[PDB]
Amino acid sequence: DVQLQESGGGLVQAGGSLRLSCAASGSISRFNAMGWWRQAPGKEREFVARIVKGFDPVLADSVKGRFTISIDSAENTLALQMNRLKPEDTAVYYCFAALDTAYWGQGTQVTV
Amino acid sequence: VQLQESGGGLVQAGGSLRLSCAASGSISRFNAMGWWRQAPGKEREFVARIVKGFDPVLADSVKGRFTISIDSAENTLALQRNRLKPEDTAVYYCFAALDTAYWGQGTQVTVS
Amino acid sequence: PIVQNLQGQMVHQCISPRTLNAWVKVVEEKAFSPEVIPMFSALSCGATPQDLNTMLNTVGGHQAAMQMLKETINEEAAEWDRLHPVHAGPIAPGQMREPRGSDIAGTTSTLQEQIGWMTHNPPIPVGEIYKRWIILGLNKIVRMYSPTSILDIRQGPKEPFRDYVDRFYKTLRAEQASQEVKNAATETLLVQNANPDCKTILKALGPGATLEEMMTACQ
Amino acid sequence: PIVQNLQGQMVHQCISPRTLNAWVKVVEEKAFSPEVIPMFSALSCGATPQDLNTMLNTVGGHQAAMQMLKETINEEAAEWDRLHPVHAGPIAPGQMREPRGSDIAGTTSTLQEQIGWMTHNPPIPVGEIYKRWIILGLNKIVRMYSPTSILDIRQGPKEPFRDYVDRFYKTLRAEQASQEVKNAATETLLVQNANPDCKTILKALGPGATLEEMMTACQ
Amino acid sequence: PIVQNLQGQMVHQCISPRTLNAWVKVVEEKAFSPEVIPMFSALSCGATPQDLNTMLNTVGGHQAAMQMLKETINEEAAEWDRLHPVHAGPIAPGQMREPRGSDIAGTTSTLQEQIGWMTHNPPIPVGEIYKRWIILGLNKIVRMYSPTSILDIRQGPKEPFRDYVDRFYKTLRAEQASQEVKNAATETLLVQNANPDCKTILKALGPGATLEEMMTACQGVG
Amino acid sequence: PIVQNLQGQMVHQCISPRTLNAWVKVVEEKAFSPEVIPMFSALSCGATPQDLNTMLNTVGGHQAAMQMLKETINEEAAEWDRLHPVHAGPIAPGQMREPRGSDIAGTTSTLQEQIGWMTHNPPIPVGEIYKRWIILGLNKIVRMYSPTSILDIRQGPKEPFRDYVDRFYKTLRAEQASQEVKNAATETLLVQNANPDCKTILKALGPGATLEEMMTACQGVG
Amino acid sequence: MVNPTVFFDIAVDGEPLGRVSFELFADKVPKTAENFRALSTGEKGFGYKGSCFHRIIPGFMCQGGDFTRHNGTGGKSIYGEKFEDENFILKHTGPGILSMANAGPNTNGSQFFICTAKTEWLDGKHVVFGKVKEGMNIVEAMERFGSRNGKTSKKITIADCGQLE
Repeated sequence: DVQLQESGGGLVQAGGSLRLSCAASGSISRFNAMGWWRQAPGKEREFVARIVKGFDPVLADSVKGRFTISIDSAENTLALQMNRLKPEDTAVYYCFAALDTAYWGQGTQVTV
Repeated sequence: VQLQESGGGLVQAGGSLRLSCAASGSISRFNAMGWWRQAPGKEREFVARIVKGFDPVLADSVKGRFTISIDSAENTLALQRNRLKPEDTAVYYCFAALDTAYWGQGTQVTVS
Repeated sequence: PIVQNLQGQMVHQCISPRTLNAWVKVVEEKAFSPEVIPMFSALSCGATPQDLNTMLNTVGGHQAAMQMLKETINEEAAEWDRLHPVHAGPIAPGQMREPRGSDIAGTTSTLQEQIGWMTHNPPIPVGEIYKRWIILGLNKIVRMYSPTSILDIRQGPKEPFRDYVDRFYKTLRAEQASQEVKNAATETLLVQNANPDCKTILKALGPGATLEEMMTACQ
Repeated sequence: PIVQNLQGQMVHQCISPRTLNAWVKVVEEKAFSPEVIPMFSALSCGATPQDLNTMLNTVGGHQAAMQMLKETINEEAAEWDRLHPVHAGPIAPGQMREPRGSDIAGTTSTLQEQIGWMTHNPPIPVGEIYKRWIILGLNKIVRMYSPTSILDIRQGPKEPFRDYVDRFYKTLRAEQASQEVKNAATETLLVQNANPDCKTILKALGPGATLEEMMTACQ
Repeated sequence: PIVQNLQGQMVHQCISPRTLNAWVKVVEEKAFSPEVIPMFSALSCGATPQDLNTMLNTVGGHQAAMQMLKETINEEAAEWDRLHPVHAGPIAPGQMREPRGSDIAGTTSTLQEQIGWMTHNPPIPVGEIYKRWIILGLNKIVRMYSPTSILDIRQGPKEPFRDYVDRFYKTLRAEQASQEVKNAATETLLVQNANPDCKTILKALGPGATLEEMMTACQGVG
Repeated sequence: PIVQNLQGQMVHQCISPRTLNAWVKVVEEKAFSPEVIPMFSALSCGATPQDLNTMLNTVGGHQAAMQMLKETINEEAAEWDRLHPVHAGPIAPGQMREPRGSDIAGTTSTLQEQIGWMTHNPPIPVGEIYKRWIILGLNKIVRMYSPTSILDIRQGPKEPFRDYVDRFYKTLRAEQASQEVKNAATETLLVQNANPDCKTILKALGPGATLEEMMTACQGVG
Repeated sequence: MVNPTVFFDIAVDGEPLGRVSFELFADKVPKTAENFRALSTGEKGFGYKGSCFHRIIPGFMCQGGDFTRHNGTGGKSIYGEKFEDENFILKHTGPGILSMANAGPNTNGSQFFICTAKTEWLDGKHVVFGKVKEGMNIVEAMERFGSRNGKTSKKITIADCGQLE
């Protein structure tokens, strides 16, 4: 089975930086698509980042100037580097990977 | 799937009225719908037609004065009778066409 | 046939092997279905009377129809001679003779004479006149070979309305080779010969019906 | 059709046996699938009104569609006459007359009249105008003959996503060809009609996904 | 063949691969059925004598007919020489020699000589004359190879009237005869050799029935 | 297309029935196998934007690929407009307007405008540019539709070595990659994925064996 | 019911040339007039002062107003570029007509052309929103720094703009 678990979220001051990372079992090159969504209490699940195999990374406009998404196949992790964090960015962030069906992590809380 | 006519009653000359026909299921599923009437003595006369994808056609003795519309939400055929005359007095039956002709039960309409 | 070449002048060209085979084959495969009359007219573009006779003579079967066609051509030739009799006299050096009915049909005319008439100023279009006579004859043959009278085309209970209507206008097309009123019989027999469940639907449509609206209704 | 020669001059040339057979054949094999409309337009390049009528008349089956097409042409002819009525008067030596709706459709005009309009300076393109009306009519027929509503295209549980998308856009294409309008509906129903597990993948992909990204994701 | 060119001049052109293959195939499929003679004339439009000989020589089978055809050509060649003997003498620089029967048939003439005669002013159409002889020969072969006499053409019991009439006039075409014969024969054998179900109908139509009326009348027998 | 004419002038010619039918058939028979891209380029020699759109539009199936292809064209059209924006202004009598991305793709331009750009001096080759975008799009489709990764291409036990090698480089072609990749990959997977009877022979040949030598060496396994 | 006036002071390589007054026909095209007025006054924070005439074609027109790319590429409206063809009722009847430039239907921005001849082939394609009132002689003077291809031999700059009273 494919298992994912995020970590690295927490409470930080404004303007800081953070790298959330989602660890996946097996090799990440086996996945046909991976990405990041977030949902805050009272806020609807919002799409953050996506990386599809062979394609460039796509990021949402609300994070586009400030966030970056990268993949390290060496560490089998999906990284979302978020600089200049804002309070409106406060939410729980989830990773997903697509093989056969869609799999999701449990999420990590981000509080600015 | 059942059919039910409805919407008839009593109006004065020069008035306006809208007849409506209830169908089981959704009326937008039918390939054609329309209106007929039969008056005492006079032969059954065709009143209104709406064909799917086409503009509505109404019979010529009424064509310039009446308007017909359909809401699949209410399962009704809304023949709007404008510039009403005494000659519209008849029992009216509506029909809707789906690759089996279907008829309503009729309504007596008297304008004076 | 007679065609325009790269200079403005009109010159004769051999009938092509492609055209000859195409005509022979369409007759073998489609016989005298009504659409063959268009095909003949297009394949005989620019044809001399000789070329038209070549196309008809290369047909191997259907010799009953061909003999019927000859009768129609002979009938048309006599009417030509009656309305345009030939003015008799000695022919002036470098002037052409007047074409008779038999000259238009390519029976008594030479290729050079046919070319002379077709390229004269004003042109005497013996090729176009003969093609008209042939088409009048072919129309009668198509009608004779219509397999069904319109009155017997009736929709089966399991036949899609579209398939019945396809059959209906094909039969109508074969009778009188189209080119008729095409309206009185339609407002009548198409509904009466429809299937029972469809007939009720068509009757319910009311006055005025497009072909498009009725076929949608009966879908 | 009308082509230019080596002098550049625009001259009439007979419709070729290859084009006629190609059109008859494409109709026989593809019927009124949406893709036939491109083919007709290319095969009728430079066609006179006479040639377009020839191509349509050589079709043997589908006479219901052909009759619908005649109705559409006649409707377009009346609006042409209403928006561009014919100015009446004696024709001046070397002046040509004004085309009516029926002249554009090739029913009451001669080839010479058709050539005159198409080769005038400025040209009156009766061939291109008639082709517009015919293509408008053919578009209506493809929609009528579309066998399935796009709402009934649902991905099978074991159907590869690529094969489902092919079926989806084929149906959309028949519904009066591709457009930008077909894109508002596309970003919605393609996902809603996908199978369970793939729908989850497509939803997780987010908004603005390209076909390449979605098709890769569900592979 | 000899063709018009883009300018007015008459020039030689090689026989095309499409025509040659077409001729070989029509012979393979139709043999010497009467309709082959018109096809030959159309496929040989503008042919030189060389081209006509090529077309005939590429036929592989039917060598009895081909040898019989050669005999007919030789008979016509001899008659040509008798009616148009060759004037003997020294040839003047740049003048053409006179074609003999054998020159018209392409046996003793070169392509250049054949082109010379056909492009002269006035033209001596050795190609058209030879085609006449070949067609005369083919007519004899089609008649010999007609498989059935009209006297033996009788309508089958389940045969549609159209098909019997089709067979009747096809046989008449191979038999060729004349137009008087074709119209006397129809007024006679077509009714008597008809089937009895059709015969009763045709007899009931009365005198002066058109061919068209009988075929319509008899469309019920099936 | 635009062709040379008999004189020097460049004139428009209708797309031929032979080419259209040929394109439809190659798609039906070969779908989006890599060799279809060269055929498209040759069949579309001299094409106007209108002609290229006709060729693509006459394809009936593979509508997923066709819709994906439309997306790639639109991406390239937007980049064209960004690098070659249209200079706005009133148009001078007898001067051409500037083509936009959408004009090059034949969506908002007329045939006469397309001919005007292509026949200008200097010529603005809107046809050649559009063909570039279409070929870029087709390349992506062939790669997506490659059915097997080279990693999954392994020689069958009874498979002739030539056929395994044929399959190997066909897959590489769809995968396209590069020449460095094609030569690194051969030095690796072709030997390891070979059959064991062939593998022993290939191993025994030693280092530096040419592709030619291995195929000759392995012609015995059958 | 309103027909305001706007004035431009033109300079050539920094040397003053003259002042051109034009009246804008706001009674027929207020939306198109209002854009030009606000772009001419700079009241929105941007406008024509300092912009160049990028195409001057003698016997045709003088064009300028591209203050975002300075070369004829893109002009901007007070609405974000994007504004519509207001109407085509007015006709290009002669010298002094002021009309908007447009790459295509409904692609009007901040670029204008001043006709120096009657230009009937533009009728129905470009939108007439004003006319020269005084100083046509200065517009004619601008023509002398132009060429057939629109290239200017000297830099033509709009030194000032505003509303005339």
